[PDB]
Amino acid sequence: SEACRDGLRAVMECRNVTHLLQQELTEAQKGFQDVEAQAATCNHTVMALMASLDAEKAQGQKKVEELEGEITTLNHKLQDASAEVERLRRENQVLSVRIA
Amino acid sequence: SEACRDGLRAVMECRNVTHLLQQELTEAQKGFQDVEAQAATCNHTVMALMASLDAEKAQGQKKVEELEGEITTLNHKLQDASAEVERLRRENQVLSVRIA
Amino acid sequence: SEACRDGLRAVMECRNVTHLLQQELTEAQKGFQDVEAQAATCNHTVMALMASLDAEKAQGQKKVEELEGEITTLNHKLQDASAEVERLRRENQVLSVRIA
Amino acid sequence: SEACRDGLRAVMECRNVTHLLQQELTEAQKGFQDVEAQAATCNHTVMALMASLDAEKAQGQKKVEELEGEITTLNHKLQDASAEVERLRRENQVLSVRIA
Repeated sequence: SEACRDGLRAVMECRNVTHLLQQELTEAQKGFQDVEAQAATCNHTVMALMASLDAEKAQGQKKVEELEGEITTLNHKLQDASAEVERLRRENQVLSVRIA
Repeated sequence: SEACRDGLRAVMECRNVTHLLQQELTEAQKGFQDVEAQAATCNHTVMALMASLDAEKAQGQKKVEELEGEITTLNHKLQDASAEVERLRRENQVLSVRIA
Repeated sequence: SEACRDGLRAVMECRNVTHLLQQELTEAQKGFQDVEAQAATCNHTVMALMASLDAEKAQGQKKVEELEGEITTLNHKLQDASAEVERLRRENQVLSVRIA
Repeated sequence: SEACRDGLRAVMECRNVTHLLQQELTEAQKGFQDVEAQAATCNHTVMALMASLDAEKAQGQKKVEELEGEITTLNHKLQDASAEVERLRRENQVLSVRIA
């Protein structure tokens, strides 16, 4: 009767509606996937940063070591120079007296 | 990230959309029910009509029987009258001859 | 992460599940259709029954008419016979007296 | 009829089924949320690491500045000592000749 058309359309509509539910589910699926993509990038960026850090510290440490080597080399050469001056000053004193 | 809000909304929508499904499904259920009401009516109207038919036929048959009883009663009373005439015509003939 | 797989499945399921919704909606649709068909039958059976009724009544009415006709015909023929007897009885009486 | 019970159950089912859809949609929602949380952590860990990097580089750069400064200071003091030796050796030579 007239009831049947109504029942029918109701069904038609549940039918139309679930199509929408399916489109939307597909969007939700994309969401999870893009989320996974972004996770992976960030995740890997973190690892890249930790790596630069460890590198930077290794370089820092090494350069400081390198410069510290030079410093003690120079300190040592300074002390030798400074000794030679002390020696010469004395000798020099002695000689000037010897003249007087 | 920005993906999450998208994934979220899509879920929000599948959620909103099924509500609509559920509304529609309730309509569909009403449909089947009202369809059932009309079924019952018609169904019962049929039985009512079959009953009238059987009643009408029973009445018809009985009244015809009733009228047929009267007919054979009359047919019998007719034959009797018709015999009495026959008897009387004869007797009557005899008597008129007896006079002549 | 492990969340993503879970999110995913859930979507997979909503996806699987709506398929079932759709099968079921198709069953529903068949329901209303098989039902419209049943309405039509019942509907038409009703009309057929109303027609038999009207026929039956017409026949009943006509046959009763036909028979009441016969009854008054017979009643009329009875009265005639019944008069003829009355006539003959009288004539007969007269004649028998005439002899005595 | 028998069709109505079938139409009915199919509706019943779509009804039962969507409930499941709704539960699963909630799981999907939880997924995106457990995920958004993770995004934010990672996201913020990234920033923390970029900061340590910029700090480590600043420190590195400063410490190296601090040190190479010392080296050229020493190099300068060395040259001065080394000049004083040169001066004294000469003066000293002159004096020893002056005696002879």
